[PDB]
Amino acid sequence: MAVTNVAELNALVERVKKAQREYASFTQEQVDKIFRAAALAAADARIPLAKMAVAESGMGIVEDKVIKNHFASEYIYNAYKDEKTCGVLSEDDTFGTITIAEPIGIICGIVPTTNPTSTAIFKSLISLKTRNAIIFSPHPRAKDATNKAADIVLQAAIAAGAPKDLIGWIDQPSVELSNALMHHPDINLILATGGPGMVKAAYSSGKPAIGVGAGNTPVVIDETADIKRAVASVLMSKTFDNGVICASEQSVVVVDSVYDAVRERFATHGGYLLQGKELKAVQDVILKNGALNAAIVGQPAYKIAELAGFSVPENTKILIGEVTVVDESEPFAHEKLSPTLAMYRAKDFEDAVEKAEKLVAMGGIGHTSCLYTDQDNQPARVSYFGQKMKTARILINTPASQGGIGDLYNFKLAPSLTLGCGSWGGNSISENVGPKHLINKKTVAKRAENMLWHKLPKSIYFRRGSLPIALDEVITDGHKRALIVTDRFLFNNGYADQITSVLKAAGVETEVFFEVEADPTLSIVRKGAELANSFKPDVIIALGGGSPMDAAKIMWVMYEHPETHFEELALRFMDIRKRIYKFPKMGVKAKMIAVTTTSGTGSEVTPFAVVTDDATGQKYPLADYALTPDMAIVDANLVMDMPKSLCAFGGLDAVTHAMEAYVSVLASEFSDGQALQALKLLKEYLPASYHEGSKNPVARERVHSAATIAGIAFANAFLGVCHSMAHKLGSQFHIPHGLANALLICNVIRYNANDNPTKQTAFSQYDRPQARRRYAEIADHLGLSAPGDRTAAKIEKLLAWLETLKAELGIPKSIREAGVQEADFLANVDKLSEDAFDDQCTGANPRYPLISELKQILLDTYYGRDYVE
Amino acid sequence: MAVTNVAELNALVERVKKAQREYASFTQEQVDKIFRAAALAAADARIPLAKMAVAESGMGIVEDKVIKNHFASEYIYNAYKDEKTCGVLSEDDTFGTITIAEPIGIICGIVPTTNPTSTAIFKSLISLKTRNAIIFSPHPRAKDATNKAADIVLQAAIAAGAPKDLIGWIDQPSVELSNALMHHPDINLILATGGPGMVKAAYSSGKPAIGVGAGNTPVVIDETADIKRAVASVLMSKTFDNGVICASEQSVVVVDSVYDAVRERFATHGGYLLQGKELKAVQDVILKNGALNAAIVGQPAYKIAELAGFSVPENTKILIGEVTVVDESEPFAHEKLSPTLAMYRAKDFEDAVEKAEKLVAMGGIGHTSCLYTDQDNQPARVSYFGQKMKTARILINTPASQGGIGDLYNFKLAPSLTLGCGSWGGNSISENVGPKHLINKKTVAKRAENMLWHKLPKSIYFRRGSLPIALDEVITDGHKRALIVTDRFLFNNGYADQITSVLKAAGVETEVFFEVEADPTLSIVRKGAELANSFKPDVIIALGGGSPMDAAKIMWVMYEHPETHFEELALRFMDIRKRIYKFPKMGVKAKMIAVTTTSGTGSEVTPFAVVTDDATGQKYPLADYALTPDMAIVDANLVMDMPKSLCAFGGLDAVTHAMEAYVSVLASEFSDGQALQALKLLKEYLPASYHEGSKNPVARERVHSAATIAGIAFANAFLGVCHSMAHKLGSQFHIPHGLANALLICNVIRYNANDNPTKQTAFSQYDRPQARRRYAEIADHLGLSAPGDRTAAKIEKLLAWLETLKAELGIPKSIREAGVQEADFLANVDKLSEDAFDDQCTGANPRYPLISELKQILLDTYYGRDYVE
Ligand SMILES: NC(=O)c1ccc[n+]([C@@H]2O[C@H](COP(=O)([O-])OP(=O)(O)OC[C@H]3O[C@@H](n4cnc5c(N)ncnc54)[C@H](O)[C@@H]3O)[C@@H](O)[C@H]2O)c1
Ligand SMILES: NC(=O)c1ccc[n+]([C@@H]2O[C@H](COP(=O)([O-])OP(=O)(O)OC[C@H]3O[C@@H](n4cnc5c(N)ncnc54)[C@H](O)[C@@H]3O)[C@@H](O)[C@H]2O)c1
Ligand SMILES: NC(=O)c1ccc[n+]([C@@H]2O[C@H](COP(=O)([O-])OP(=O)(O)OC[C@H]3O[C@@H](n4cnc5c(N)ncnc54)[C@H](O)[C@@H]3O)[C@@H](O)[C@H]2O)c1
Ligand SMILES: NC(=O)c1ccc[n+]([C@@H]2O[C@H](COP(=O)([O-])OP(=O)(O)OC[C@H]3O[C@@H](n4cnc5c(N)ncnc54)[C@H](O)[C@@H]3O)[C@@H](O)[C@H]2O)c1
Ligand SMILES: [Fe+3]
Ligand SMILES: [Fe+3]
Repeated sequence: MAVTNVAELNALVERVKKAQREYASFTQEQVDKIFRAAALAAADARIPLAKMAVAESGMGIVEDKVIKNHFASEYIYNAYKDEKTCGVLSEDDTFGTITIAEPIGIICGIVPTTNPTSTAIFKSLISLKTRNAIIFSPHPRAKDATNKAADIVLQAAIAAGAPKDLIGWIDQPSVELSNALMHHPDINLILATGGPGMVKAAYSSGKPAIGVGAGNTPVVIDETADIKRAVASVLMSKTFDNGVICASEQSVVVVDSVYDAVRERFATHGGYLLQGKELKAVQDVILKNGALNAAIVGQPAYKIAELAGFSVPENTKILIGEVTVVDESEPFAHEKLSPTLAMYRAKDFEDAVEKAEKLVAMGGIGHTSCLYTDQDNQPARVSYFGQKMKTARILINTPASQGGIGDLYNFKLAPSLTLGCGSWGGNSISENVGPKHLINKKTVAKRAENMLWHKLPKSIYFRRGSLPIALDEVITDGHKRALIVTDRFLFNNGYADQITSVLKAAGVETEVFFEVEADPTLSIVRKGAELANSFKPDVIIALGGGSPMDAAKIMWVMYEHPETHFEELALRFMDIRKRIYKFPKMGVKAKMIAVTTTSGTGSEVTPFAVVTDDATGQKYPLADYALTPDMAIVDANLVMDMPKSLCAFGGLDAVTHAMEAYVSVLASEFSDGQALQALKLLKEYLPASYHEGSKNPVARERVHSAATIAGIAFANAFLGVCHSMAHKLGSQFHIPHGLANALLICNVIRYNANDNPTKQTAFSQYDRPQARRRYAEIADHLGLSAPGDRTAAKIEKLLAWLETLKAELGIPKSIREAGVQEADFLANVDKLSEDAFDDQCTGANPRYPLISELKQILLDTYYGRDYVE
Repeated sequence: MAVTNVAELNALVERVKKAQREYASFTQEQVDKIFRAAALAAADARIPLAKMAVAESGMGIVEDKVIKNHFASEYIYNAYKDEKTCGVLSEDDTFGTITIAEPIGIICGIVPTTNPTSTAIFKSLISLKTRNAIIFSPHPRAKDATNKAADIVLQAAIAAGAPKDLIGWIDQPSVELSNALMHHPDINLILATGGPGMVKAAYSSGKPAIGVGAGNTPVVIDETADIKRAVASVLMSKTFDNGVICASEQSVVVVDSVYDAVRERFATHGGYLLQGKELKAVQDVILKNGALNAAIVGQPAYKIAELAGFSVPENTKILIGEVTVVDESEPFAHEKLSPTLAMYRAKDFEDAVEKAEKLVAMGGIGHTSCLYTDQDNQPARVSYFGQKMKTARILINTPASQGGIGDLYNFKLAPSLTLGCGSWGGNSISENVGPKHLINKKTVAKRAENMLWHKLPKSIYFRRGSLPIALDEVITDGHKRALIVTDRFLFNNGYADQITSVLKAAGVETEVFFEVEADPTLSIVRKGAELANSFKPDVIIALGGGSPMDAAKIMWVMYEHPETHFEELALRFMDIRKRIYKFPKMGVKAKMIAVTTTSGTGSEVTPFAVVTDDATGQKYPLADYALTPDMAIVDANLVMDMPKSLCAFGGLDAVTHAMEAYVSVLASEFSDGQALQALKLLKEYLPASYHEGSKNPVARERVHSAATIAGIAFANAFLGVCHSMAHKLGSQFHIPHGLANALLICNVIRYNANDNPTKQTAFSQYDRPQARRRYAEIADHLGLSAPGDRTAAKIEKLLAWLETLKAELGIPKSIREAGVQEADFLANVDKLSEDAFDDQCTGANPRYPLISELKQILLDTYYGRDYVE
């Protein structure tokens, strides 16, 4: 039963550990009942413990401890009784979160002599609500009391449905014993108290800790304060337990304006101002051996002077010494737990808090500070006192001894002894301790599918003869200044009068910018914003496709936000809503209506805008749904006179826009029927549009509509990896986009079409690799294989249809065959296989390629081979 | 610039410390901008660091680190960018709370080799948002990378409005150096990572810590799971960085129902089942010297077998060994950071989680666990997996490697590396680390006045001839069974037919209980509830006063809640809403209409109900507003035949009911005008009612109304200390209440009437002692002293009026004169001076008496003296 040896300890802990494991399986009602019985047993025993605390400690006063043994039970209960601390605290079912709050284990309670019983009723009683255990290592001066404070708690818990040794205490303490308890393995936490050396040794143990320092507690009394209650509260805080209590106001800092008044008001109401010889004698007994006399602590005032060598009335509550030094040389400013007090003299407020912060900074860093002022009309002072004072508790118009243990003067403050002083003091709690610190929360995280979107430009218009019907719809009914962006071949050949012809004839002012060439550079973009910033357009228009529709919707940026650094605008990301350079909201200065005369790109719908740096020459595909065209237009009358090449490269980038959008990882049921309806039109009408041309406008139109439909697909289901390398392959060699996508898709399919790949994209919605299947759902949709095929022929037949399609469009079989030299390829292939993996298009490819696996399907194309793996 | 010495460290830290102090004074915009620049600089450098991390670490794979260096910047930013962490977080102005969130200081970042760069971009970047600093102590294998990961962060912050050495790193690390950094004083925290030994030495330093262990991560696959994604996600988690990443699924636990299926599905998709000789050879290289081979970590699978002595395809993602042992003897179950994996065989779910909990309990206690099942239709399994598994993260249908660092598969989970494992593991964080852990919150607590009340029984009726008018008002219009409580003198003398006369004549069933005598005991109460529980009344009535009206409203308790233990019902409290035994809501079975024939008590309004234990004989005044009479009645026709004594003792307890209610600490402006209007009527009409009696019914009525008015006062403004001793003085000697209150009030006034008292009640509303003034506002209200008196004569004149009043009512001058013997007083005076301080009435007396100060004004009354102090 008794504990004065190191083995008795190692036995106790075990018969305790085994209580917890039996106590942890308890419910809320089975412990809500243990919590009351232990709190009553502690309240009804408020007087005796307070007697047993003075007989043994030699300090304190009875009637002021009784407020503590009682506060530590009633004011603890009213607060932590309804705190759900057993199981599920919260359950957000929209998400998949649940907080379950298992306990922590067992604890070591390091008790002081200052508050031996309250600090025990407080920990004992709070460690039962969290379904924990605890073991006390008390102070020799108060071992009999704080251990009689737990038996009065335990013997009332076991009587309420608890085990019989859940709690434990050391009877004959030491260092060899505590240091053997704090370092015990079956312990799981340390709940300490007692100032420096204590916390310096709690954390240093090896276990966690909620140790708690302590020290000075400056209090400031400004001109705009109620010097009456400022003083009573100063005395009601020192004399309370004779200041032995922590946080008590060891030092006031008054401003000259009201010093004399305060000086007297302290005198009349039991204040002896240490004027001369008395003072020195008093600041000589305080500090013994660099520390405060361990015999003066908690003792009444008149009992101070006797040790000093003088005498004062027995009714004196306090001993005040008017001083100026605010450093360590003055022992009259350290953490004297006596009723003594230091009275400083300051010019104004700012001069005080500068002085307070200086003497909290010496012994009481982080603990608490106080202020007395107009709590309602001087909120800036407050704001200036909280932002300047490095204390975890700033107590405005409250006494510290009864506001730091806070449920009396202020609510919303966690009632507690064991007041955290923040890392400033050497403890990482920063708050009044409670049961939510003795607790191991834990979070079950159900798989949540990542949110998706089908976002387009409103006002898509599509048929032959749709320009004037559209401009005169939403543009002219509205804006007044336009900026048509296009290329020369369209400005020269009357593709841009057909649009000004309509704006003119109404009130509008046009200005065309036609210095855009294939693969636009950032130099052309600036030059376009440099113009937009002069013409100040109310709207922006973009013709052709790709180069214009990619230079314009970015010129739309530099016009509304010229501070945009392309280096940050083209930063590769991992998710498009968790973007690190969130695009600015740009639809205010001007809109970005878009027209297209080129089939494939589909840029008229999608956020993508491919441009190159003009310094490194790397195409930086940059993406955000803020640069959607805002009323795209797609008229098939601007395509019927296209050459045979641009038709192929276009309609053949659209194929690889849907192919790697039906198979992508962001694919959905919204973007999977459009991709197919595109891929089914590019099969019935694409060859015709190449051979026949304008002679079959029915086909030249569908292809134009399809290539846009893919946009609806790959605007939401981003591209795959064929573009991540086609952008680089089409830059280091100036190969066109569509021609590059054609020389890879018949070797990229068979890359992604492995159900046992080396990697995978880590997308929640992506259960497992479906690409091999997601590619056969294509063939069966086109009509390649009806009868019961292996799912591997449906692919061979998909490729075959491509090699057949790439044949009857003049597409070469390889790059070598496309105007590239093995000497210039092998050299800068490792460079653009890395710069491909670092593209934003590849973050959606189902297989998450390895640099060592793009290089291979990048050589196998130069030599017209097949990636076999 | 460089750091390979212990002094270079002590210099670095200083030029860092001085950055913080300059960085702490920064605003939100001045740091919201530092946070971006550092996150971009880290994202754009996602590839190289991943290269620099493999060249130097020898482990990992490039394309999987890049997801980390990028997650640690983008997914960190999107989450902690809007987190207010600079100043005021919250401001509840109704209360007086403000959370200001000063920073913590500077930090030591202990980095592993597993995640050298991400763990640096994560800490570096999160320590800038909290306006902190940090210093890294990296792993020798990865010193060049994680230090190149901070310069890429710092040099981008200083370029955004920051100092030039805010961050720091060690180039040539050691133990002598870290151990000298962790123990450095100017440090304020430790942000560690690296498993056991690390955290065992972080906390052991002397500073706080958020160190983070690590270990096994069981994953359970039940019958009702999607074995397809269960597997892909198992591989997508191991092969990811080659399992080197923490939290990865080191062990699966499948149930027989689907084991064979899972066994194959693992095989087809890159799973080599270690069947025979291969297995042993494989579980022989894992653990070297009791620990795992530090060369196998992060290495690919096929590179495992080579060390084992066999070979497998290069495309194998994983190495699986079907085993049964679940203890330490099997090294195939420890925290192997390799792509290896253990496959266990279980009968059913419960048999698995019992097995998982056993192998998390060995090396990975607290870190995280996983489960694959129907996340929607099997919520009990979930509930059973979270309540049973001691892990801070339970991952349902998510892969661990990409769900523990959680913003991808589940949201609402704090994205973080540095995953806390809870005290189970040896760290008191219990949660994924973030910036709110690197932060010192602090709470300004403005003085809030404690809420008060003016709560009475509705339906107070008062005039001559008010019984029948009242009973036939709300009782008969309603209830049907009554229980009149009274004493014999009223039952005998027809005071109780006057009330049944009216109930009868209507449909009601009466039963009278008249075994109540003065100073009722708990035996009489039970005997009354023992009756009420038989008659089952719909209403309760109480006549006379005190004894009945105090035994009935408690018999009202035992009737509606017979489980009430008087020991808890009479427990002294510190506040009446923070009560530790909250009374039950008792107005459902029966009401408690009350009548009174005795003036003083005023119990017909107030919650008080004085009764004695009958064992110790101590009057336990118990109080709660739940036992208010619910339609009190006060008719003056039941008093006009009272004797001369009861008139005095009554009207003279009412005096001390208002006197110590206008001066009390809970006094308010609601209860201060009633107290006076009582105290002004007991002065004009009390003497008359004594001498004349029924001959002056005008006076006999007012006194009856006044004595009730005081009830309105001291029901809300509790009594003082005259009752806390009159209850004991009237019990140890059976002196009547009013006679005791009269022999003390003319010595208690001059007790509370000291403006420099020894103590004070600690009530916020009580600025300072006003009693000396609050007693003179009385005299001036009665008419004792009009002309400009000293405020000390107004008291002498108040007392004089009392000694004069106590004279013309036959009240003796002292107790000695009242039938008490010095031999029996001096003996049991120390006993009832303590049992007075332990009364609930004294908790409202302005002076908070000392036991040594009640004894004195308790002897000074025996000898008819004056308390002088
Ligand atoms: N912040 C609070 O809530 C609070 C409450 C009470 C007291 N205090 C502070 O406590 C201090 C006074 O308490 P004291 O009078 O107990 O001084 P103290 O705490 O030095 O007394 C020593 C206590 O700490 C233990 N202790 C000391 N050094 C130790 C070590 N190296 N290893 C293990 N245990 C060790 C002893 O066993 C004993 O319990 C004052 O500074 C006061 O402000 C603070
Ligand atoms: N997601 C996207 O939005 C996305 C994806 C990939 C590539 N791109 C961009 O698309 C570009 C492709 O360029 P494109 O194929 O869009 O058009 P393009 O701008 O390459 O035009 C190429 C040539 O075709 C000419 N041309 C355009 N329309 C014509 C017409 N109707 N009649 C005759 N000649 C015409 C142009 O004048 C130019 O000389 C790529 O280079 C890249 O910048 C965008
Ligand atoms: N939970 C997480 O956030 C997380 C993430 C990744 C890895 N991990 C864990 O980290 C560990 C990785 O292995 P490691 O690379 O940590 O090897 P290791 O465990 O030897 O780490 C040693 C580290 O300890 C540091 N150190 C400083 N003072 C020390 C002292 N007094 N004693 C010992 N070490 C001291 C060294 O500088 C070195 O960096 C594994 O346990 C892994 O699970 C955890
Ligand atoms: N809850 C409160 O409001 C409150 C406050 C202070 C004290 N008290 C308690 O009230 C009790 C006092 O009871 P009381 O003194 O009010 O009366 P009492 O209950 O002592 O009994 C008074 C006696 O006087 C006689 N009596 C009563 N009414 C009479 C009448 N109308 N005519 C003739 N004789 C009559 C009866 O014999 C009766 O027993 C004490 O226990 C005291 O502690 C209550
Ligand atoms: Fe394309
Ligand atoms: Fe009374």
